[PDB]
Amino acid sequence: SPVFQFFDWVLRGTSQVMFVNNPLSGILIILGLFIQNPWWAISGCLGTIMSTLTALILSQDKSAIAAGFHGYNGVLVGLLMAVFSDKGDYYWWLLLPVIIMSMSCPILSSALGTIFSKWDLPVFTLPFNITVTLYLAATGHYNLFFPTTLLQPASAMPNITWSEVQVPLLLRAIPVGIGQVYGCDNPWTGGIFLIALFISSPLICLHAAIGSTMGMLAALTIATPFDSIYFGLCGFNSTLACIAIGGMFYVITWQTHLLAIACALFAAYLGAALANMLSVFGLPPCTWPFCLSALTFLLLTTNNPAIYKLPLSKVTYPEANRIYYLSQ
Amino acid sequence: SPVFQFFDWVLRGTSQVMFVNNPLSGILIILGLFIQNPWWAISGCLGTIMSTLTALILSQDKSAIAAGFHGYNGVLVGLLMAVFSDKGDYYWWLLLPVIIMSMSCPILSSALGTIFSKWDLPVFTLPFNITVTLYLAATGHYNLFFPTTLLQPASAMPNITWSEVQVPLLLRAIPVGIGQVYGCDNPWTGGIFLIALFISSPLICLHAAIGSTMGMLAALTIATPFDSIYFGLCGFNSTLACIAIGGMFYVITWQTHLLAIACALFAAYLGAALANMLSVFGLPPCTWPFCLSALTFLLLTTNNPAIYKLPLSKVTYPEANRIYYLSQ
Amino acid sequence: SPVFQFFDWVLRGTSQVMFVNNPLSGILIILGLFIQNPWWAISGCLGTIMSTLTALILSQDKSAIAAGFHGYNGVLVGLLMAVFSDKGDYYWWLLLPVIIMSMSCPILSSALGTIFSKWDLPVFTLPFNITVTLYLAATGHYNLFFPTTLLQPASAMPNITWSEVQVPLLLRAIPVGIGQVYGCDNPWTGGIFLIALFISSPLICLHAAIGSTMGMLAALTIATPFDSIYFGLCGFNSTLACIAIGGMFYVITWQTHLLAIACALFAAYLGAALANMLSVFGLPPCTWPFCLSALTFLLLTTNNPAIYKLPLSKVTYPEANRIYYLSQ
Ligand SMILES: CC(=O)Nc1ccc(NC(=O)c2ccc(C(C)=O)o2)cc1
Ligand SMILES: CC(=O)Nc1ccc(NC(=O)c2ccc(C(C)=O)o2)cc1
Ligand SMILES: CC(=O)Nc1ccc(NC(=O)c2ccc(C(C)=O)o2)cc1
Ligand SMILES: CC(=O)Nc1ccc(NC(=O)c2ccc(C(C)=O)o2)cc1
Ligand SMILES: CC(=O)Nc1ccc(NC(=O)c2ccc(C(C)=O)o2)cc1
Ligand SMILES: CC(=O)Nc1ccc(NC(=O)c2ccc(C(C)=O)o2)cc1
Repeated sequence: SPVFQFFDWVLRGTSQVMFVNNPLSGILIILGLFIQNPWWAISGCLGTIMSTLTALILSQDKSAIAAGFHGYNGVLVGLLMAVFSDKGDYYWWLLLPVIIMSMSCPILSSALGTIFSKWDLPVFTLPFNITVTLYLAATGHYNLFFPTTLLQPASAMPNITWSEVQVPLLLRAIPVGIGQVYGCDNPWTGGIFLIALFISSPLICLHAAIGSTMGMLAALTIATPFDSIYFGLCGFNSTLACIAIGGMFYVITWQTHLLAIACALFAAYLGAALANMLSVFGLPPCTWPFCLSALTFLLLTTNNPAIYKLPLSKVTYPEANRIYYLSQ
Repeated sequence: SPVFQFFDWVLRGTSQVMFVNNPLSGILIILGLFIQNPWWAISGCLGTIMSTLTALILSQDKSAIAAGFHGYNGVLVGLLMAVFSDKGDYYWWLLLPVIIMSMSCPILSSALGTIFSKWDLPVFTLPFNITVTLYLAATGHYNLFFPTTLLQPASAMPNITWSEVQVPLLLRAIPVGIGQVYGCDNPWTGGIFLIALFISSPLICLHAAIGSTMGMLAALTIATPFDSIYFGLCGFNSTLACIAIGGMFYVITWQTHLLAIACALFAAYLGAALANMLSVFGLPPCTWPFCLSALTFLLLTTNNPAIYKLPLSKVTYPEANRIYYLSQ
Repeated sequence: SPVFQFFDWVLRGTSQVMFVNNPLSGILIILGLFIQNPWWAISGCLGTIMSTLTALILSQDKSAIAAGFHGYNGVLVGLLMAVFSDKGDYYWWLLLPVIIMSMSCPILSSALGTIFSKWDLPVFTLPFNITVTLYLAATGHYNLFFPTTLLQPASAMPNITWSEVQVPLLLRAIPVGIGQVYGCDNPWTGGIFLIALFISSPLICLHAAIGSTMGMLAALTIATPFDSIYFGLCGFNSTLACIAIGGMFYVITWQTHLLAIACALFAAYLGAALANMLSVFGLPPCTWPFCLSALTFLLLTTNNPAIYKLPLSKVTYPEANRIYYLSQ
């Protein structure tokens, strides 16, 4: 049935946010979002629905829609409309900007796909980043219709007392970090995301956890305030980068594992940098550092035979990628 | 006569600002600029003269100069030197920065032409945007020689009373929007621009009017203050985008008409976004949103046979483009 | 001996900052840095050591390492860690960020090398600019570990009294300008840099001096405060641009000499522009204008046979380049 096929496409799209392609993973992600906030989940699901539908509308590639490569940007768009809204939860007028920007996502996903086709690089979350930055800059904190949360630059020296760091909460920053990929902050939605990643590919889960831990640790090395690390606002740019470089767009080897860790460090430090730069505009560093760091690590040309950049036409999940590479 | 040939080249250049190639259209545009401000028109005409002359100087392509593709950036440069100047009208020292930056325009127009040659995209107004942003950032509001008008970010919630909107002035925002392509604000110079566009291609006029109206309407959907919409500071990024996607760089079809309308919406919202971001630097969103939106709509790859991206070597005006396409 | 080979590679790397490839030039540059500040020189030398070492680590090209194209970014990174540090000289904890960012430089140098390979353009200092901007934005002035010097935008009209300009100091801005390529401010380290450039290629020295003078003069045309020009914060973006366009990446001709002067003007004005824009973030215009101006002048396509863009595989120094061109 066409309706069932479209629903399958929309679940897969949700999943593609943590680099997974599995309807069960998508349904678990939706369950976790319902655990966090029903309003956020409704906005995100509507966003991915509109993104996929307009992907079909503008005669896009059927395989890309069927694999969810046109619905992962929309779900994030809806979620961070619902996160960076000052009007409070269940503000139904916020759905209209979700409509417009979700329809706008595939246009960017195709234009940037044409730009990044020469060098064979994925668009990543760049269509989303552009769309949500456009929204949060066009509106800002001072609308009468769709205001946003006020983000301000640091103007005083932070007070960090290292003798009162909560190590248990610091370790809790790992599951919370895997859940800020969607902007959620509940530890249990993070655990649900871990399970959803594991049911598809265990190596994706391992890289996500190690990247979140590594983004935490990189945040502690520049005296980032403890409140953020606990929420994960430090961890997420690192999870996506680690999953990207570990086994998704390379072949998994120990050299590539170390390169993924290095990309996680670069993503964390670039997260701090872009969070301090984009804050003057009133904008958050919403998955820009992941995009830039993982693009600059995927463009790396090295003579090491172990670091092999897989063609984009043969990327499903790290285990299948590894088997494909040893087969050839 | 070489002098007459150069004058013909300079008139055509002026016209190329609203996507038209006709000396009569150029002379009508110059007449409209004289209606608005003799000082602004003098600065802009000198800017396009220098841009064309330095295009000949740096051994650029003869056809591009003869068709005005090297004088449209300069005229805008001169005009927005004369608009964003705090020293008042008839400040003769402002001509020297016009000299320098107009000479700088073709260099960018060729460099970005080489960058955008692989994907077959026009440079658009990017050489101008870079040049005028460079000027207005290098000087700013606090020089002793060439100060600029102070642009500040929003710091208070605007007071919009929808019961006192001037609908007649709101509809007047359409001709005013077609005149802010040159930075002018007189309704009658807008009407002169409409006539100049119509004498060449009626479809360009239709797309310009519909894009200005659409940029207006998109501005009203984010509670943009009424004073700006009336001036058109909302309308212009949409006119150029609509003319671009309607019949200039595509073949005119109903699908392409709807895509041009969508590009107009994207240009308007990106205009709001970049006007709120670039304001912190003290810079205006001078035709950046048109460039970005129309590039991201011209890079779109779709399977729909009706959306055909014309080769850049066969783009004159939408009617000729349509006849060329049906001929082949 | 491998140790001697690595030391030779590291000296050459230092030199490549002023577009020179000569171990004697490198040792003279290190001597000049020791004249300026032993702490800055230690940080910069450690930075280039780490950059070269990680270039070998990530299986990069042997010829590029042996010619120093992977150590020039690191030395600048270390130097401007030591310049933009608020903790004072001999703050040993600053070495760790130097480690991390110097290791990060070759990754960007390879990624951007792959991007700029299609159009045959050099990466320039872009890997460095990205790395140091990332550092100075991630930390800023308000850390507890690695604070930076506070940079603020202009908020009042500067008071310039042209009747009390120090012409001798103004002329001293030329050697000081050739020394701000490394962030040093001593006139004598500038003279040592002049000698180091001359021992390799006199034409590099001539272009550097003329570019520094031209950046000075371009700074005086926009009422730049006299204190900066004396330090050279105006001169350096122009020296590198002039050396780039004169004889390094083109064949030296009078037309190309004038084009190099024009690139110096563009670099100076873009230096002012980016110094006023990036200041709101708290960031300096650390060799961004040189990169952008010289890229936009190296992408220029002109019909003039005298302006010949040399293939990147045959660029050693302007005299050898000229002899190579006349040979073919
Ligand atoms: C020929 C070609 O480009 N194919 C191709 C294009 C794009 C992608 N991208 C992804 O799977 C993807 C994009 C973004 C993300 C995330 C989680 O950020 O994941 C795969 C294959
Ligand atoms: C002082 C300051 O900037 N705090 C601050 C730091 C980071 C962010 N960004 C996010 O929370 C965020 C959440 C989710 C995302 C996604 C899904 O891309 O991005 C906001 C505020
Ligand atoms: C081979 C090739 O690129 N030819 C080619 C290059 C550039 C253009 N551009 C234009 O006509 C143009 C540029 C900018 C604008 C406006 C009004 O913004 O209009 C056409 C043909
Ligand atoms: C608060 C605020 O930013 N107001 C504001 C909004 C928009 C502009 N931009 C322009 O007026 C403009 C005029 C003409 C152009 C062209 C020819 O590109 O660009 C200035 C100030
Ligand atoms: C095939 C190819 O790209 N070869 C190639 C690549 C890069 C360079 N770059 C340089 O020498 C260089 C880079 C940066 C600088 C400075 C002082 O900024 O100088 C030469 C040749
Ligand atoms: C008000 C203001 O911005 N002053 C200001 C102007 C310019 C700079 N930039 C530099 O000093 C600099 C030094 C060395 C470099 C290199 C090696 O790239 O870049 C800092 C402060």
